[PDB]
Amino acid sequence: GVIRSIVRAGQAIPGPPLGPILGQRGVSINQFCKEFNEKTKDIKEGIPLPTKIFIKPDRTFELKIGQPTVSYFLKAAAGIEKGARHTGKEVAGLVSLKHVYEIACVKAKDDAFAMQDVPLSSVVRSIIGSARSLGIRVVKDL
Amino acid sequence: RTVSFQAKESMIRRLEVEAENHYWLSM
Amino acid sequence: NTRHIAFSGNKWEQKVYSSHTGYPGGFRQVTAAQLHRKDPVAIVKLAIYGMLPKNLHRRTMMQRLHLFPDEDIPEDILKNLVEELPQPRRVPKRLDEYTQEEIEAFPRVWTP
Amino acid sequence: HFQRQKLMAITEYIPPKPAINPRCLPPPPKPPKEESVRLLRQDIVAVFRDNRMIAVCQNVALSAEDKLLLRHQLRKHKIFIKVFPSQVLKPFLENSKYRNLLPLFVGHNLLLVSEEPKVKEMVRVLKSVPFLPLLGGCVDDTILSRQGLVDYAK
Amino acid sequence: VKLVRVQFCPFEKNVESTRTFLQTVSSEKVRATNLNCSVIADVREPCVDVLFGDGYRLIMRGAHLTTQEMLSALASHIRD
Amino acid sequence: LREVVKTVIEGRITETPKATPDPPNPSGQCPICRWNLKHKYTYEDVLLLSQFIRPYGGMLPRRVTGLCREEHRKIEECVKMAHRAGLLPNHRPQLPEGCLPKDKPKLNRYLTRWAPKSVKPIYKKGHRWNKVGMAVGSPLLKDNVCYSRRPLKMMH
Amino acid sequence: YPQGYVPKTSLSSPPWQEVVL
Amino acid sequence: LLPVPTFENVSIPERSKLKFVERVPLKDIRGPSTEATDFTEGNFAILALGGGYLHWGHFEMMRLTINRFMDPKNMFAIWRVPAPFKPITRIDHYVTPVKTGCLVVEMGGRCEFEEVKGILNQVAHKLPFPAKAVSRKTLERMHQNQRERELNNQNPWTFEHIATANMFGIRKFLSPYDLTQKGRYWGKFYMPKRV
RNA sequence: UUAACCAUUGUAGGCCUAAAAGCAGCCACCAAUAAAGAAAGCGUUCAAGCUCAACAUAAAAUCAAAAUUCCAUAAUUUA
Ligand code: FES
Repeated sequence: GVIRSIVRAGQAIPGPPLGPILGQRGVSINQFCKEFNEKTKDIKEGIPLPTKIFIKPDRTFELKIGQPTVSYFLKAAAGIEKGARHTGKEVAGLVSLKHVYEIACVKAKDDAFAMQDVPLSSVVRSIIGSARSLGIRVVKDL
Repeated sequence: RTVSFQAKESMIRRLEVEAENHYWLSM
Repeated sequence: NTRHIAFSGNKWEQKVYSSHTGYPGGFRQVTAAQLHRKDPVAIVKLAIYGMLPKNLHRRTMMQRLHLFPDEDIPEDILKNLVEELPQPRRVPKRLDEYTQEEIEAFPRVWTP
Repeated sequence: HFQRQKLMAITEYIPPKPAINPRCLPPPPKPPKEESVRLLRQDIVAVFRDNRMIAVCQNVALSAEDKLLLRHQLRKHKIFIKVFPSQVLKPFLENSKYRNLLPLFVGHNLLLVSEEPKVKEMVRVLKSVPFLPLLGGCVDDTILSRQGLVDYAK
Repeated sequence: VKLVRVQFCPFEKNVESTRTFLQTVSSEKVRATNLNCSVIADVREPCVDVLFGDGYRLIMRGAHLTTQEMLSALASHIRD
Repeated sequence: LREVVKTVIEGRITETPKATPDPPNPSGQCPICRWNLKHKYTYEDVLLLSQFIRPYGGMLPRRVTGLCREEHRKIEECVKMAHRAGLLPNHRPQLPEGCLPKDKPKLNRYLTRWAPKSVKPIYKKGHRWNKVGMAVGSPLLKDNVCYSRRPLKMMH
Repeated sequence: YPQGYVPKTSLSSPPWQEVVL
Repeated sequence: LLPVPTFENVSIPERSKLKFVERVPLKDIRGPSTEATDFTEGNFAILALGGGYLHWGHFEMMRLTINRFMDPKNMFAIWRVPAPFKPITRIDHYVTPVKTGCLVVEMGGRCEFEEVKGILNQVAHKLPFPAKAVSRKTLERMHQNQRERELNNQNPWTFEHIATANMFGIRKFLSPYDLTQKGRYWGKFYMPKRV
């Protein structure tokens, strides 16, 4: 069973958001954190990571992780930790072309998140759309 | 009180007769 | 052959006969099917009685009426009998009643 | 009153009766066909014209993600997994280079479209999934069997 | 059902019923349900053979049998 | 028409009876339209009805017959009337394994719109203007040709 | 079947019977 | 496929909600509707099929129900009738007389008829008179159907010819208003199927 | 319009929310793919998770005729 979470690598035992939710199906919580901690060492600590854990009926762990979220990076790039109430029109940061493109080039390395499209148009739309989801406007130049 | 079939026909015939009276009063 | 009469539609289950003895709790309502089960000839007699004129002569006419549930008849009645009357309703034929020649004549409208 | 009611009944509207009911009507003409779907024609036309030989294999209950992975796998084989809704596939022959390949494209089946006669790469794709059945390969856009495909491929 | 064998000739006249029946058997959900089954498809009239451990072998030809008849017959057998 | 013989089984496609050639009205969308029989059949016309019924009295699928829905409802209603009247001795319901009839007498009925099982008795008949009506015939057959001076009394 | 042919049924033919003078 | 319809041109007034109706202020309802028979702003409304008396509770039922369910972003509502003024002695309540064919409430905005059919029908059922939810397209179809039935009538004798010609002295047993109704309106009720 | 089938991936996207991920609130409202609603009803310690819309494969086509005891009998077609 696929369970998607965005928990940060820095903390390997968030508690309710992972521990019992994975535990409810029936798993070893300690085992989950140890492998997540293994991911934490490889990756920078304190940055959210999408996970695609599959909880099979055999009570086994199939942990798959990818690049850190561009959404949080856009929030960090805009210097925003907690956004506006709505964020539909509220904006606190503007991102230019060069910053947008640089991250996209590195982004196209994971078998997950469908980062295999030859054209970069697909890549930009997700981050552009992600910025729309966040309180960020992606202006061409400022 | 639903109208009998015979009653409807009888009035129609009389109406036609009065129509003939109208034509002969038209000249 | 009053036992073998046929009722159109659902008259068997829908027609109810109501009679009152005249004493307390004397009201009786019986369905046509129940009445036939109790007596096959009762239904035929009741219908004729109602159709007959509501006069003193009706009772005398009922005496002259003879109702037999089945084909059995006394021999003397047959000697008294002068003529038989054609059945009012033509009986539709069943699948078996249809002749083999008729089946051949009838066309097959569609092919499965 | 009863008398007024009599007038209403006579004045009641009388509807005319059609000669033949719509279901039991004689065969009437129908409007000319219109191609809505037209976009999908261009995509399939390009891929089939580009690729002379097409290997037609029935699609097992595969996942969308795997198809992209298999699409990349064929890129190693120099083949492309380009597929589109099959309800527009049948009219492809109506408006395309050929009109006679309809029987080959029957049902829902994976199409391996290759422009080059790299037999080994095509055979390797067959080796990827044995349970998946390969209907055949129309080498040089000529109808052929799976066994014939190998024989001609040799 | 330990094994299910489906054989049909696509190049020659191929019956839709047997081909459609193959799709139902070759499904991610159907295969998981009858996990014991080993799915083998023969591609080259069509003959479908299913082998059971108890020795019951059921052979179905789709030339004059629809997929529903095979599915109906197979479904009862799987329950056992 | 396919029949299956039965494990190893074999299905044989057998010859099906063909419709008589030269319909009176060729090009009719439905067979009734083809044969000009729209308003000339009744429940007593078992010969036509039997062709569209299962061997045990079940209704055949409309798609196989190809007739329009209007005739489908009319034909089904006519067949229903025949069954309740005991006019289909060879299409009687199949007894599943070993069941036998209750052996009680069957009342002779015809022109039965609804099943006698589910019809309640009418205790209160009513007066002249409050009389209750007893359904006779079916609404689906209103359009049938009538040879009487006045329309037939559906409610008795 | 010839044109204008109607198989005899309950409703195909009138209840009255034609006569020839 | 074909392009989807759009309601961009539609403009929603600021006063989306319905205004309050006062509790308190002879053939008013025995005739055909002469006012509010045409759609003014919205494409949907409620059409009176009978002559009824609308008390304050009915107005609140229309006002409260419409306001709670309507979307100010895409919907607006207006009042097509005055407040109750006719007293009902026990005075228990006051009512607004309505004539057959009067539009009582009109709603518009960026919405489809099907969206408002359920609410309008519920309001119509709660109304004191028979009523039917109507729209610009549906209302025209009713008139088009009304015209078609009238045009193709096969009756040799018509109500107007007999009434205007005083055949059988029918006018002795008919009211003066009946000539205008032409059999389509009886008392305070209107017969839609009378053609 | 309404009958069969299926549901991948960005992203638990920002919001006081412990946490709310389509689905507590709250947002604006894009992408890839052949086909995915930044979600339609469900589920909700929160989520996992049920389906509807997706794509493929189905097939259709303007309203009727309360307390004494039931109360004519009946009846669908010969002009
Ligand atoms: S008679 Fe033609 S469709 Fe029924």
